[PDB]
Amino acid sequence: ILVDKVFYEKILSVESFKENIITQSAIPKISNKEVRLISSGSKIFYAINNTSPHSHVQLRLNRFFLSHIPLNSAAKAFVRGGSYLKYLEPHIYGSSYCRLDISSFFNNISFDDVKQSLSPYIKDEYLIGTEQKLIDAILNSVGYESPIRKDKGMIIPMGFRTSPAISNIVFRKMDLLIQDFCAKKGVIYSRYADDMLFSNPRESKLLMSDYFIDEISSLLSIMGFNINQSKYISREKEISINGYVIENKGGNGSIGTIRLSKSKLNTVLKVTHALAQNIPYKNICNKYIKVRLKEKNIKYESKKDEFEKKYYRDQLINYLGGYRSYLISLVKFHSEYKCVNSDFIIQINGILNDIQNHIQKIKKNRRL
Amino acid sequence: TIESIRVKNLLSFDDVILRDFRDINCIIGRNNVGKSNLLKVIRYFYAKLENKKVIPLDFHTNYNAVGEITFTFDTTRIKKIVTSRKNNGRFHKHIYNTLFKSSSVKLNFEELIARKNSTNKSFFSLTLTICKDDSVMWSVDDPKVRSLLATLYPFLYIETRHIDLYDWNPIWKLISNLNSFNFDDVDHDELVNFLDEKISSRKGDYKKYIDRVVSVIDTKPYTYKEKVINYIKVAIKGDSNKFLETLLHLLITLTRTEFISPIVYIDEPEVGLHPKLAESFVSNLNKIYSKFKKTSELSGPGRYKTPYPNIFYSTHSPSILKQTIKLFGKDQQVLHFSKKKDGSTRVNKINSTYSDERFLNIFSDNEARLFFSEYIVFVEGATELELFRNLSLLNLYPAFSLADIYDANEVILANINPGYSKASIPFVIIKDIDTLIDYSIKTEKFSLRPLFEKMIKELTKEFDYYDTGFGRVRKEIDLFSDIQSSTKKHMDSGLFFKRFSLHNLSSRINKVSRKLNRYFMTTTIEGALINEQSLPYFFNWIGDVILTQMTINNPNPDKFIEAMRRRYNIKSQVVPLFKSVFCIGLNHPVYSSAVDKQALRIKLSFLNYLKRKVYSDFNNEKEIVLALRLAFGGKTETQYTLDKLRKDGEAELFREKIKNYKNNELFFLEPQMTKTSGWVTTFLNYTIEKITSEESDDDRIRQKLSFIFPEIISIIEQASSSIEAEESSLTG
Amino acid sequence: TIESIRVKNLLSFDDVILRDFRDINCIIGRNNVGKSNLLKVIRYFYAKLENKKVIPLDFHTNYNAVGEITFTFDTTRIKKIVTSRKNNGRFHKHIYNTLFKSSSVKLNFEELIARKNSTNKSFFSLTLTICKDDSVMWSVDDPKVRSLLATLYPFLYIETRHIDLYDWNPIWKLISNLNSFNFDDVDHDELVNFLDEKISSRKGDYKKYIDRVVSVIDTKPYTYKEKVINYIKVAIKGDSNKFLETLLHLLITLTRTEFISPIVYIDEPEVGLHPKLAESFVSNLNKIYSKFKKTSELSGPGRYKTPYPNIFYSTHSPSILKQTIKLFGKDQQVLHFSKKKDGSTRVNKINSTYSDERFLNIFSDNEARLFFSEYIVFVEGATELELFRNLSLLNLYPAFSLADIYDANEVILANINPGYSKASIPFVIIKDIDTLIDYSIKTEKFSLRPLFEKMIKELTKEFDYYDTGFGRVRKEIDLFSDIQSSTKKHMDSGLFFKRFSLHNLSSRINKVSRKLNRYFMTTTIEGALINEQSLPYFFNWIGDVILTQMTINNPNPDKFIEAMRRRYNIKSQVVPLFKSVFCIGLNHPVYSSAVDKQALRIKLSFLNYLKRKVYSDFNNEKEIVLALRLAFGGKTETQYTLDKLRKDGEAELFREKIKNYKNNELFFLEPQMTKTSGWVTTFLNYTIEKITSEESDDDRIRQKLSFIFPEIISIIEQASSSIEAEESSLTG
DNA sequence: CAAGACCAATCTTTACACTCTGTGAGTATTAAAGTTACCTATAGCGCCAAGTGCGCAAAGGATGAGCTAGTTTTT
Repeated sequence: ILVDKVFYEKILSVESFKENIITQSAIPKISNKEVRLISSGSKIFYAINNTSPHSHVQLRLNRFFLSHIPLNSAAKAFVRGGSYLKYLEPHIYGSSYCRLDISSFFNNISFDDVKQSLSPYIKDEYLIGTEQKLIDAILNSVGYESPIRKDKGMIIPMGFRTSPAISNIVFRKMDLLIQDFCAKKGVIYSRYADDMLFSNPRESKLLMSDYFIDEISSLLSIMGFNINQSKYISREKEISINGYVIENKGGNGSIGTIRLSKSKLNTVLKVTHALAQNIPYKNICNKYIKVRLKEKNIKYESKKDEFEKKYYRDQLINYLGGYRSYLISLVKFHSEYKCVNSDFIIQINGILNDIQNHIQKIKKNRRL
Repeated sequence: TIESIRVKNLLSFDDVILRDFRDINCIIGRNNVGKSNLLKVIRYFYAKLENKKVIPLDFHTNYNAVGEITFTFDTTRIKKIVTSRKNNGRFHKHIYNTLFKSSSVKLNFEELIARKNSTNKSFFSLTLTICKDDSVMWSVDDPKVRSLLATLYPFLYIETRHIDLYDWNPIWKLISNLNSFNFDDVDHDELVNFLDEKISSRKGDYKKYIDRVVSVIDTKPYTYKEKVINYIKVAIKGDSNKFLETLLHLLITLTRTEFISPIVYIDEPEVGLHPKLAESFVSNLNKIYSKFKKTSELSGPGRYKTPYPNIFYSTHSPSILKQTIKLFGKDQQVLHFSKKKDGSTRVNKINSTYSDERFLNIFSDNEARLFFSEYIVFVEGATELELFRNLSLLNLYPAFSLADIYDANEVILANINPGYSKASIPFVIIKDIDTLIDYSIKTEKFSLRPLFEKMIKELTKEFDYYDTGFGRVRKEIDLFSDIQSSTKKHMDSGLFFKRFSLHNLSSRINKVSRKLNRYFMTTTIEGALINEQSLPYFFNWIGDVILTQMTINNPNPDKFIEAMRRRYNIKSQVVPLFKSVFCIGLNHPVYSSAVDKQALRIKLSFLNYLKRKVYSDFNNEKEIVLALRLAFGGKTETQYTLDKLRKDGEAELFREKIKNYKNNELFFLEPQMTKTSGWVTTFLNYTIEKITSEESDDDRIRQKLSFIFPEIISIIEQASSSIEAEESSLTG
Repeated sequence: TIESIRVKNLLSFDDVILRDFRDINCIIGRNNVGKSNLLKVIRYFYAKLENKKVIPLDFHTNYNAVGEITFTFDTTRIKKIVTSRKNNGRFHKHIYNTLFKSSSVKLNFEELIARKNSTNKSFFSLTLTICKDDSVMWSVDDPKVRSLLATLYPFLYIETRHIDLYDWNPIWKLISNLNSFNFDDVDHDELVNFLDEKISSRKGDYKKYIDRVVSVIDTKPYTYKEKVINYIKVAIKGDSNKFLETLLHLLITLTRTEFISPIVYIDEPEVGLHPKLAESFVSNLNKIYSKFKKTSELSGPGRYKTPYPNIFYSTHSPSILKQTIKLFGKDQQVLHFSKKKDGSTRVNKINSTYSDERFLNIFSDNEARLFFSEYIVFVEGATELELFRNLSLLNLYPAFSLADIYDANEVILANINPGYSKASIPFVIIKDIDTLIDYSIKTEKFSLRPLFEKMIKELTKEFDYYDTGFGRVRKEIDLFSDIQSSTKKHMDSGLFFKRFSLHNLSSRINKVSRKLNRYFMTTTIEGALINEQSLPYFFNWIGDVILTQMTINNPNPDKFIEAMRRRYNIKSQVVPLFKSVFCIGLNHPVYSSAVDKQALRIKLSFLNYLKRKVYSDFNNEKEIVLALRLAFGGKTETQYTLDKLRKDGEAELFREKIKNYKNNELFFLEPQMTKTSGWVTTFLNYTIEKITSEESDDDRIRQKLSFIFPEIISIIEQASSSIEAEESSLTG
């Protein structure tokens, strides 16, 4: 695609910035008054006001501009049709497994690289007189000046909406270089967000050597990215990644298996046991699911109250339905790729039957 | 043996996977490029297995750096054969050195027992990677494994269009590969001595001749394959469709006492063949297949339990597909390729197994033709076929001519199951509102048929979380349950509706059921054919029928006309004169000028009389339309037909008036009153001719057709819009 | 514009004449050798027209000494053009001196005027004779005539199986020979000067470059055709199915302003094509054909009255034939080749023009498939299709599988008209005896249907002389006419016949109507399926249905069975227990050993009860067969069904007993009791499997099937004998 | 800490300037026709003005109603 001057007027800015073209005034940047500082742990999330000119521009950019630029197949995140299961599937054919993590992936993206990457897809011209360019006007809606580090310029906040697409587009040459490096070594490589998974099917100690991590660091140093040494994992014949266990011993042409550990399914089993033990819903939605109805918003517009038994019940039903959908997704992945252990299939079938029976019992009790 | 083929980023494939291979796998579609690319991928993989230097394949996109081809072999029979204590040959022990030894020495004593449960399957995976710099890499770095896999699972490709009938190399290769004899034990000297003793006037004469020939023909020595070919030729007695049949029969027969399972690909087996010839070819293949089957009571010598080889064939003929579906049944599958929105080959499975035996027995060419379509319109009655297949109507809409219209029943729809093949073959099911709601005259309440209940149950999905655009639809579902009683009032003695128009209910039902690919017409097809805006055209068509079809029964027209005018009254007794003078005949002779004028005057008088009678006996332009619609076997408003009213015993006056009109002036239309008579085609042709005579431009005629016929034109426009939206995918 | 082609004693022809050519002539058949021979004959004739040295063709038999090829050209338009006083040119006068000069100077002043200048069609006949000594002779000894005929009626041949897309020689040949421009007026020097002026930095550089190039590349000068091709190529802006489409479109377009009428032959237009592609090809050809038509009101610029060229098709695809029949209509014909008894090619015309618009619009692939058949069986109902298309039944008779069965009504049969192509496609029409004779209960007399009267009239032959053996037919016709009253007596209250048996009359009418390719069955299909000899097999099938399909509705079988045994009596209340315990289900669960034993005991008790009631209520064992074949929508003896008897108000006791049996005990069989349900296929498969298990030899099982089912086996045997009689002729 | 390995495509080709019409020794030297491009864009829910909006989220009758929202990963 090639966005021109007319495209920004009839597609990208239909009613939010239409008054800044006839007036011949430059499009302003995002001020500090239009963003929040939501914090969770040692992370900062930059939110944006819903009633802002830039939010609709971001929506239009995501739907019409940042959805046609080609990507690399090694990226399994923030794309149409990607999933974590597709991120773990290709490595069932390997015997050695290695994992790497990128440190501060969204904070180390230089805005110059973003400007250069989107340059071929936007023509070189002037939007508002001989004062502002189209590329700069578009970039003013996808960047924010961090007040925490005044020395730094304009960065890509984590909490915006166009950030994942920009991260995928910018981190494309690195994916190509890493894939080319791994192809010559016979190593399967996949990437999800900023986590890289490497699999070796042959019997070798390449993934357990410092040479591999040194080469990956050298490749990443072109864009200034770094990998933290606190999340370096390298194992053989089995690996656990956030409860997903991939196992393959293999001597020649062997196919591994993917399952989920019991620690991954501990919470749902506890919820099922509590529900079958006639535990009241008050101590189930607050102890296991961790969903609470705060007194600051307990029907702020209604003094009738006496609706807790419905709110908690429907929240529990939503939780069980979501977990059932997750298990159904796993079953569909097994059906389409056939890389799940049979005993785990039996276990998840039993769990699904139990969950469905509990949902039916909850509905019947609510009716009665 | 091969159970999975996966291609990533090669030619026209982004990520394609093929599994579940039957014995008679069949491939159909409109994107021949995809089939050619699949054949190229398979041939490239098998050429690289044999260590041959070939050009690497191209990439789909240059934003990647690798191209993967993955093959999975079901090494179950070989594992059982080799790991048996009764087998101690060199070949078995060699096989248990590169296939089942590396993966077994790493196990322990608790899983080896679990791997011998007589119900598990052993798989071997081989992956080929092509790099950006035209480099080839393998997951297994051992040429011995590749050679063994190639010699255990050979691949045979047959081209039927450009075939040389004078070359028998595939036959000789198949014979040489499928042998159980060691030809090296034959002594050349002993055979030469035997031949020399057989033909000799003196001892030692053929040997001298052979030696003299060899002394000057000195070339490279025979290879083993050449020797076995010569022995087979000296042992046998003799050297397009026949070649392929011989290949298939020989492959089936020879692969009965050996553990080698080849894979054969056949391209266009029906090139230059009569349809009966193709049917006979498939039938002969099926008979050969069934002759060597040992299942249940069928036993004895000559019957085996050895698995059959997999056969792939691509065809463009419905006859071969029909024969394969009817004969093989459970042992076949149908693959459909198509494309994508951006452009990329797909692979889908089309349902071809039918539980009903009647459907398989009455399987014909229309069912097979349904496979080779890009848009299917399912209808129930035979009038929809007559309306949607009109040649004149389809001339103005060159987008609906690409669809196929099929008469389908409920059981036929269940057997076909179009839902399984939805992304490959889009379809629409057109029904009537009668199948959902039933109305009664005595008790003024609606009732829901079981089909409506089934649709409601399917729409009502439980075990779900909350969605913004999900509750409202459910509310409508609840409203449908509220139509369980839905007391309403009917005027004109159960003939019309005072309120509660069915148009809004039908629109809501259509909006709900658009997700299930269904459309419910407000009325019958003939209801859309004749309406308030088409009555002048119907009257003009009736007048044209009177003017043209009616002829004088007597050979002399002038004398007969004069006698009947002097016998019967021209005004009061016009009906008996018309009955006794004009008759329907295929031939329309031309009479004299005076006779033609008299006939025209009589016809005009009859037309005026009938027009006045129909305008006076019936009130407003709403009862004549209903009378005509009910006359041609139909129903209106109350969903009651003319025959159903008589059974229910209602509207005596209306039925008596209709019966009087049928046994009176409108007596020449009685043959056309019956269903499936042919009045739809004639009316459509006359209307099209009239409109194209009145209006010149090709857009004004379509606009006037839309004005006259809103419903059928709306259906055609919707189907055309869907086809155009999905045209870029289902097009070669 | 050729009218007649005659071949005598050449290749595989004895005396073959082809005439009445249309624009869209289509050639189909099984004998491809005949088509190849016809193509070779045409090519040989046109090569000898242009004075080319080719090998003479072979003789069919050596007991003759000559082989003749005769061609007739319709030289009517050219005569009108030349003989006009308005045209004064060299070519017109030369054509007159070559063609119409000799034949016109031998006529007086009376035949020329008012006898050959009004509507006459002029013909030119050319004969080529091949002698025994490979000598070639012409009927006209003038090379100029042959050259003019060749240049006025060119012949083009297209082969699509082996076609090179990189060669455009036919396109340039068509373009060069269909232009009205003289290219000799374009001087080389002025064009070179123009090109030099257009592109030059110094004057004369391009001319000097061209001269230097020519001085080195000096070869033979351009011919006229090469010059015109180069001019066309420099004028235009650019250069399997697409090539054929372009050729046809150019041929149609360029001939609208010329008096040259080419003849085109195309072989296999559908090779390697999707059915939709072939349909689109035919549709585009028809649209381009109709674009340039100026008939009646259709006038204006761009529309002409020039005749279109002749096109011949050689196809094996029903789709192309269907499209050609539907679109072109009266401007097409279908040819069938076949063979003879001793071996010789024939040519016949198959009817393809229909006067019914509904039939043309509803035309589908089955009608086209009827063309590609060697034996057609026409039936009325849908049960005949289910009976004659059974796979197991056809497995034992590998001679009826070569015939195709079609459902046709009287109007469909009239439109198809199978009698026209009787010698090419043998056919048999199977009907029931009810279509000829109608019986009544209130009035004790038979009646004859109009079809019987039409058959009698056709059989009756006035204007004839005496012939031995023809008086028997007249006597039979007189007896059929006089049997109009045929007073008889019916016993069992209008249910049976005293002594008629409906068998002698059926045999006599079959013998009479065998000459018209008709067969009247004594009873209906269901009557032949279940007869007095098939009661044990029908009872066994019912018992198997009870054993298999009936399952426990309750999820827990043991508790439900125990409760119903302790609640309902096992002997007196067996029917309510069976109704409330066992239900028909697609899935059959497996129960415990005790539960299975209890279910088997209950089923055996139910079977014993039903058989005892059946044998007690009815005694003669024939009323059992009557009730069985009447409950399955059938009529017997008196030709009466349930509805007909109820309307007639006869046999109240029998109807009440049947209703009690249906609504009391056989409630589970009811769904498999309506027409077109599927019981025929299941019963046939079960019977065939049982007999196969009992008897191993094919002869034994065939004999047992003949004994059990006499009528259908007799029909199959007669059809097989008819096919075997004509197998040699209708097989390539 | 610092490091060689820094994507694909950006529309596609094709081609001497001169004064001399056969020859050219810059301190840092592509570009103009032809020929296709192509995106492409529209209502929680209902209502009346029929999409460009307005109102409401209690019926209803123009601002009491009343009211929540799934799992996992990245992070």
